[PDB]
Amino acid sequence: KLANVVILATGGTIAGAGASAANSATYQAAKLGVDKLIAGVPELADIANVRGEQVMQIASESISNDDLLKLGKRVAELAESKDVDGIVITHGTDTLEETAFFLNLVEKTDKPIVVVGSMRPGTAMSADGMLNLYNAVAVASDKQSRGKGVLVTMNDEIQSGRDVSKAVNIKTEAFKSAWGPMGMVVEGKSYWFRLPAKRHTVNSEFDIKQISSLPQVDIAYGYGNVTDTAYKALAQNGAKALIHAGTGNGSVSSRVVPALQELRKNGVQIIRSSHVNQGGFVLRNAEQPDDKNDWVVAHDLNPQKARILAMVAMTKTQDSKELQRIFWEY
Amino acid sequence: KLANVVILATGGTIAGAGASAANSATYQAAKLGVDKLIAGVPELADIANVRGEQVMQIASESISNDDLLKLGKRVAELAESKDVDGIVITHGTDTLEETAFFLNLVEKTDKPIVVVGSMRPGTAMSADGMLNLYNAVAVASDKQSRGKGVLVTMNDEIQSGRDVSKAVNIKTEAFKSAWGPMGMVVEGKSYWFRLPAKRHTVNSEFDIKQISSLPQVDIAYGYGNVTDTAYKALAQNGAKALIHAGTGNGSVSSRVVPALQELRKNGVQIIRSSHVNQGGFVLRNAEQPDDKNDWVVAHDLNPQKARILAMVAMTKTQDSKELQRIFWEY
Amino acid sequence: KLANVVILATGGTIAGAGASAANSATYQAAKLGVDKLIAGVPELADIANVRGEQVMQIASESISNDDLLKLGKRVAELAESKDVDGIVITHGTDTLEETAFFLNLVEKTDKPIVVVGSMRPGTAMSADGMLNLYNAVAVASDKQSRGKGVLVTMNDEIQSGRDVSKAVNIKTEAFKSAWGPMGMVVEGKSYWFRLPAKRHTVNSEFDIKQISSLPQVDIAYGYGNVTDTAYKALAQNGAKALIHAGTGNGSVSSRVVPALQELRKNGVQIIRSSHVNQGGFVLRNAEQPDDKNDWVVAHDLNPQKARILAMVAMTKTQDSKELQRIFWEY
Amino acid sequence: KLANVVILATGGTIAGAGASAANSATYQAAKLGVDKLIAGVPELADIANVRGEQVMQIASESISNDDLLKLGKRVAELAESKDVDGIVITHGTDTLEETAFFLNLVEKTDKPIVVVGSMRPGTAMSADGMLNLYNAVAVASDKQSRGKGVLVTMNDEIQSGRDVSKAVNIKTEAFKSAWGPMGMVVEGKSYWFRLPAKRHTVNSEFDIKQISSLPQVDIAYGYGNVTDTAYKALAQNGAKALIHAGTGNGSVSSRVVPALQELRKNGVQIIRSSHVNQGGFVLRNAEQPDDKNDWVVAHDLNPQKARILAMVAMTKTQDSKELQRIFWEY
Repeated sequence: KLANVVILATGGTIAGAGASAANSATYQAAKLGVDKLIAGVPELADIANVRGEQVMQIASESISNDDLLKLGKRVAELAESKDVDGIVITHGTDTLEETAFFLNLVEKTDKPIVVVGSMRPGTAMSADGMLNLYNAVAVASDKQSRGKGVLVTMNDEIQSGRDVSKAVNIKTEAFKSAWGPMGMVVEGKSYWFRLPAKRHTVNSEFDIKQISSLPQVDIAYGYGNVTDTAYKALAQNGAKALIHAGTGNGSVSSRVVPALQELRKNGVQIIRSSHVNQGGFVLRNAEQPDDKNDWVVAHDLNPQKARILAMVAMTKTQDSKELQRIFWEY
Repeated sequence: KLANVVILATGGTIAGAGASAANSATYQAAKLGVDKLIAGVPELADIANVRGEQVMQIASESISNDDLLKLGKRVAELAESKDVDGIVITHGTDTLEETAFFLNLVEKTDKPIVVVGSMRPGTAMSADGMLNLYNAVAVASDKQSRGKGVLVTMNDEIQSGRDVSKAVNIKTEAFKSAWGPMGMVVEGKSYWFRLPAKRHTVNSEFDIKQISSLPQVDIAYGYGNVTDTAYKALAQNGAKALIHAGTGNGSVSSRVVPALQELRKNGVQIIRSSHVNQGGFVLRNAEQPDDKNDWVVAHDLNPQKARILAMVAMTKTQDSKELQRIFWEY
Repeated sequence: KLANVVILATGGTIAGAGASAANSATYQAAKLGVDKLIAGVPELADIANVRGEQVMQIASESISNDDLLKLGKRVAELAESKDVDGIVITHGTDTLEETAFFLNLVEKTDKPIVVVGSMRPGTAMSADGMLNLYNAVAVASDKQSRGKGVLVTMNDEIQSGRDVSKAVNIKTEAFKSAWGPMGMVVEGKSYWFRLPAKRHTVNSEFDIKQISSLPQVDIAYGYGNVTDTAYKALAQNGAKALIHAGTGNGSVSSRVVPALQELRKNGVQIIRSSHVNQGGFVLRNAEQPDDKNDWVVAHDLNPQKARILAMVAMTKTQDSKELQRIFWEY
Repeated sequence: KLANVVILATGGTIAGAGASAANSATYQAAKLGVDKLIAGVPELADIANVRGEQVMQIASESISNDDLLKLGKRVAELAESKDVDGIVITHGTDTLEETAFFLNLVEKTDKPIVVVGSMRPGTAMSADGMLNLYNAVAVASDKQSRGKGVLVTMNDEIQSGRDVSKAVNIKTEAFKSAWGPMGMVVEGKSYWFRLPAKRHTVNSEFDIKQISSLPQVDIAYGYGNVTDTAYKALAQNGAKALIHAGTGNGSVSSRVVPALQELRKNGVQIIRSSHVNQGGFVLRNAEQPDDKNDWVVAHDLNPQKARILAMVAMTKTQDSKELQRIFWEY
């Protein structure tokens, strides 16, 4: 008996088209409906009972918080159904890593949730999307996937939705984690080498069923001669937390520290992330006196991931010590 | 006869101190004077005739354009001296990559220029600074380094100052290039495997000797639910170019495109970079219609590198086609 | 109330000495006794109650099966002692990955076992051994290390002894896993990101206490124009299994297949590994008909790791199906 | 207008076929003839005037020295023709890296030579071979390729034939170099970032036009408890040089040193390579006294590359000092 998998389509390159077969990089995203994606991979019927829903049809660089809530809530309804064994979400690659981490935090289900895209449109020579979709459905239909948290199945890899990131442009090996792939998927079969250590899905303190709005969180970049301008402007326009994408170990310019102190006193959470994204993490109290300033370090999380965690966390708490525990457990 | 090498100290972890030998990650930067650094490595006298100058004493996260120009002008004066064969700059790691690329663009000399730092302070157990500085002096004294552009000598590697970046936090292998190390330095000897392809130093059309001050350039991040606020605020407070650190292939939110069109119409250069920094590059006319909008793509350059090239380039031209040529040649 | 950690010294570069501080790569291994190593890191007193035993004093490229067994039996005795909370083994880097996998398979304990070396001798500028040994003792004394299997703590990383390998020559970042580091160790503290998925230590079917001597297993290389000569010679001088370090996916030359069929018919196990060691795995029945020939694939395990597992597996079974199961579970 | 490109087919996965579309890893190699290969990519006619020759039809794991010589001599004949601008060789991936280095050493032409394969057969879902072949023909027709030495064009990359290696099994990003890709190929266009440093093609002292036979060279592996058996057997069966694939920095067991000394006195060249293939190199006189023993180190070259260079080099010299020079220049 085959697993019941639902594919939730959101758009992306995987649903895209280029003018010619040699257009692997210049294309229009989000053109094909979910039923055309499914019919494009007839071998899906060999591995699962598949049906599709069009949740939205967007280029993922323009995704909104409202899109995330709509998708999170539809994933929760499907996961609660006895007729659903696994869920695949087809997604643009640009913000795939943000959606995957979001769902990893707010979906309290051990049913497999797989997020997948492609780096080339389905019209291109050697398009990667067909096999990525096949692999996603294979992983969503595998008992081995239960309880593993949200997964991403590109480039024959099983990556954790927590810490996989789009790290390489153009190439099909775009998605990498500092902590490695957890497995590989080859000819429909899953091979596992690592397990998640961080809190996710069924062991998460967050639940999409209790979230009807997300706090506004924005991101400012650190660099030589940076000023406090972007930090102040983002807060003046409603940011409840600022993710600092610092140089090095979340380092803050002497030009910017005084603004961040004023902003924290005014209730803006200050979360130190970095643009040093291949490995390591940001250490509390090392580059800045986080205890004295009541700031938070983002640990290993890149700025756009730290934004996702901060927004979900701030649905429940504004206690900077609780936010720091969250950044250490998820 | 030994080469004459001048060490220009600017501060950094390499000049830093922690409370104990176990403090490899929690330290105070820019505590030690250049004569103490040099005395810390008595083996330097075996490979070169070294002297030191204290140009500044900063944590590199707080570097300014004024600091870049002071260093750049001092490097120029020493490069013009018949008494100088090579130059080493000791620098904090957080913005080392920005200074190294700046010097690569504006120093019209074939004399070796090496930028070096340490990931651990010199007080730490297994501190990396001593052998990194030894290696920097060895490479700056090597005839094989002439004409290779600015080099970075950490982790026993010879990296190009153009495209090396701080990519891994905490670990001594922090500095990586998408295009690989060009060589290694072991037991004072240099071993080469690749040469630079891009324009630098003697073949650059730019010269520090004509630059009195640099154009203001700022960087805004792209992520889910990003708005145009940072972009507009940075331009309102003097930015002559904005580096867009986009998702994926320099992608721009539909919420942000109209602001960037209006800023370009009002004379602000719009340069599409990305936070996808491990490999690939941003392709002109793929994610956005750069020709229609008169925008520029940053090619493979990460945001902070793209800011440095934009500043130097804009001392010569306001023509977006010329800027694009420069982003494809340097 | 500090953990009791025993350091078992076996030699290596970490116990080595070079002629001068600039000799990071040219040195004599296995010169310093364990008490000098310990006394070289006085900070060890802050984190554990440490004592040293000299098990052997070798360059690890010359390790024998007799040496492995001697170390494995002494590790078992110490693990069984109420007075020992954790075990550190100082080792040459060349075969560290072999010893670490061996102990992971045969030590039926959840007490931390850490194997550590250095890429530079302790006489070198910026020697890595001091912080590597401090980190090893910190990890061996950490409650988070219990039940995680054998760990390798170099370059500030917590690597699984199963699949970490010496992958980079010269540099301190020598040890890598295809499946990523599991964690990091910074300023004595362990930060975890992944858990092991494969069988080890307390959940292993193997136990050093029943092993009197290991079976002879040898390795032969695959390359253009390779012949059957090495395979036949190693079997003629005692090999009970042959690890084939094939090109690609364990591929075998048409000039070698007949010899390996004859060797299997005569009772020699044939295990297909590869020299493609940065990622992926060898797939059963893909490049060769393993079912028809009664051969075994080594999965993701490199040749020298596959040898270790074959030796341990063959103390229990001669059944090629059971050997394949073992290659898929460990 | 268009370049004249000749495709020399040798077999491999790129010419392979599997049972179904989801057979990406289980296929039969070397099934499709060159004229079907070319007809499978109708877009080639947009970028070049292409014609095909079937040079051989083999699984590359079974390649012989006679095969290399036949291919090398055909390439020379086509290079010398005014009607050929560029050459593409379709090849199995298992020994692609060996053929690419061989042609880099012996083809004294500045005309582009590109070697290309695929990791999935052309019958498979999301097969990589079509775009790989398009890119190879694009690179072979590009003026930027002239004088760059032999290139390998997989995974959107331009890799040097010298030091690209099959490093990852299964995945399309299989081919990696320690020293980085030199460029990328995207939508038919070549983007360069590095140049070669080592001797090749027109600056090679070697020429296929003067080579009618290749000395027999074989490879033995180093590991724990290794003996001299494989070394002695390989030399007894005609090896004129032995590539030692050592642990670490080409290290040799104390149980193998005396055999290698006796073999060197008997005229067998001893070349120390390693199975440490992700970075670094084997340093002369470090792990063994190469001057005293008259041995050679393979520098950064992996064992199968070192075999190719030794075979070519020993067409000209058996002076160990000249061979070492060649291992330091090529």
